[PDB]
Amino acid sequence: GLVPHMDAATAVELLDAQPQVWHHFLGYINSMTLQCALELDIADVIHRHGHPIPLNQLAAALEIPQTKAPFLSRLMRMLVHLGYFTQVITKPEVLPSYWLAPLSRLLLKQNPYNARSLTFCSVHEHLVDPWRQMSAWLRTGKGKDTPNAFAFAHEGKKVYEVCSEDANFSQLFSEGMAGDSWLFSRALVSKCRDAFEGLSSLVDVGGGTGNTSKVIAETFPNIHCTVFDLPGPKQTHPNLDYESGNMFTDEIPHADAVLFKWVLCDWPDEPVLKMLKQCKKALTKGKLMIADHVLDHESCNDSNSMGTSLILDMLFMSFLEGSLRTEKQWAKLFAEAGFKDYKITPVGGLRVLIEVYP
Amino acid sequence: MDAATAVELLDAQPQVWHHFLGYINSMTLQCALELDIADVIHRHGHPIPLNQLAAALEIPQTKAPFLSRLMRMLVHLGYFTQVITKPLPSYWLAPLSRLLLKQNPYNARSLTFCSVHEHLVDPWRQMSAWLRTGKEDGKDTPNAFAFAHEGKKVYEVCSEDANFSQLFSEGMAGDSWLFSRALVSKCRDAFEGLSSLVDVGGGTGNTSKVIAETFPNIHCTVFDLPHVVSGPKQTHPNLDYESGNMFTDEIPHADAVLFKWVLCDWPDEPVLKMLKQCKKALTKKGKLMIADHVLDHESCNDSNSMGTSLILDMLFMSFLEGSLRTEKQWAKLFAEAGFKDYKITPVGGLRVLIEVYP
Repeated sequence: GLVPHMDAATAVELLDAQPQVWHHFLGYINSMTLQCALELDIADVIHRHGHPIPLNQLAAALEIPQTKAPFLSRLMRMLVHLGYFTQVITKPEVLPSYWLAPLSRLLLKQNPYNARSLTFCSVHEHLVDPWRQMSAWLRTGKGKDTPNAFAFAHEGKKVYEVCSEDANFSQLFSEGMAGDSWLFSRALVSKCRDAFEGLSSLVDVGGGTGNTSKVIAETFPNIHCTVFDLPGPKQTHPNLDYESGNMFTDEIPHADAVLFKWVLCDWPDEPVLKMLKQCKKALTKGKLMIADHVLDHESCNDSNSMGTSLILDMLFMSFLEGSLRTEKQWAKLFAEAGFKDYKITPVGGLRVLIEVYP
Repeated sequence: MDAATAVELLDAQPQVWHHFLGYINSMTLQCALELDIADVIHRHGHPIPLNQLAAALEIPQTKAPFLSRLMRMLVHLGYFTQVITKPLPSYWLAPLSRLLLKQNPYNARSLTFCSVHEHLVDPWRQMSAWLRTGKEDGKDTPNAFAFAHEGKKVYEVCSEDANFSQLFSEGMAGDSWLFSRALVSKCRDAFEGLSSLVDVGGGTGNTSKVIAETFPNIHCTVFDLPHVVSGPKQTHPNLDYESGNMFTDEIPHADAVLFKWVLCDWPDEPVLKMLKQCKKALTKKGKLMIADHVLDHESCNDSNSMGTSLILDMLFMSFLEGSLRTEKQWAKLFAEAGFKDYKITPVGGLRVLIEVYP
């Protein structure tokens, strides 16, 4: 096309704003550099070394040729900035030596709460690729429509059907959820001890391999926990058992409390409401325990926290059928379901406990 | 693990989630551009209700709730505002959106599109493999991009894809429009006494046009590839274009040789060879002017700026053959090329002017 006033001050201001936009559109660079660090097992190799490891020895351990060591050095500098590792220079005039920073605890294979599997599935082609059809999906009205962009880009298949076809992919989700449950459950029983006092039974809906219920049963020895979920080895405890079922179409086991941990956020209001109504009928009195996001809660309303919450809302919009609800949205569902009262107790990790009374 | 430790780790987890979900920022911004949200709101001329916005975007009313959530994300990112009308959201523009508007010659649309293009994203899935590739077996390539493109560098891929190539060209031109205006203001003294300047890699002349107009004694010559300078470009009686390859062809003679955001694309060996040629030419005394990143300069030292610089360093590692050099790295090149002095003056947009004297 043919070649198309502004004072210097305006130009400089705009020039200085530009890197903010660059930072946004290059967001995937963070995803991919972290994924590399995991593929290369960097944190585990550094940890194994037992003390700071010089660049040349790190490259050798990672099977990176010395000719590529300068590129590894730059990758490490990025990862240091992200907060995973540290670097120092112990040789005078450059050879850096690398060690672990506290955030790397979440990367280590040896830790049952590591975020490796969740990272691999979150940056997987299956989850990233549908975004290239998001605008087209948003513009599709009611024959070629699908519940979400993911299905739009997967010949109409929801994530659950794709998981049934891709065992490796499926395994990443399962492992990622289990890892989060390991950590979240331990915070939950500490932060919300009062919510478990007086209970003799609890049903953990969508409880999978039982990481959440295991910790509940260990912490509160008088609570009989039942994991209720659809058909690796499950956690064992004398007060922990398992029942199979579909939470949407099958009757939920009876208990003093019904727990939904990071489950209701996956689904839209219509099936959630129907399910809550079933719970209300059943619990009449026990209570509903929802361990999930309250988007606008005071405990997670700082700018960084909100940023990550909204990123999750976008993620969920793309490949699930849910969202992060505000308190107002939660309260409306509870009222329409026939519940009378609720109480919110902060836990952490952008999430809270909601106790709901019928 | 005690409860305090579990809570601490749980509260650190969202930082990791935010890293691996970085691509969500890239994809939501790309959606905003594909849908032309900024331009549509701008044309509306005042804040626009959600339903009217959906219609203007050709999004069916049934999908308005999803648009609302996308807008909430984009408001958080800083592109739009939600204007409160009652104690149906209405949306307006925020200052950052100036960089998204098609009518602005400095908009970042083309740079966004090419940066998040599959050509640039996909090679990251082979970055670990490329880092582990040695020279021996003969499968090696200069970067991950070529590794993932059957050995082709970005320039060859551009030569094969005109639409893709145009994105890069437009992207660079947009930045030059803003950067040049800052440059001639913040570094006015650097242009004193010059009668000629060669703008090496000066593309369609946005930088040289501003120099030529601001400093009437300076005859400006843009030196770039033949195909780059055969089409529409900035014109001025004291501006002309010469074609050639800066590595293999003699750079035109001038009082100053300017490299604006060019040297960062290339590694030390060819850059040094070229700088030596410049030192010889400039003492046949002229000066070298490098408008580029000094990674550790105070003007880009803050955490946000450093984060963006390091992300650019990764981007450049993946699809170019360059890097963002520290002052130490620049000074070493200048010394080896035979230069005797330098001066660094900040400009903006993460970049500075380095004047280098023989």
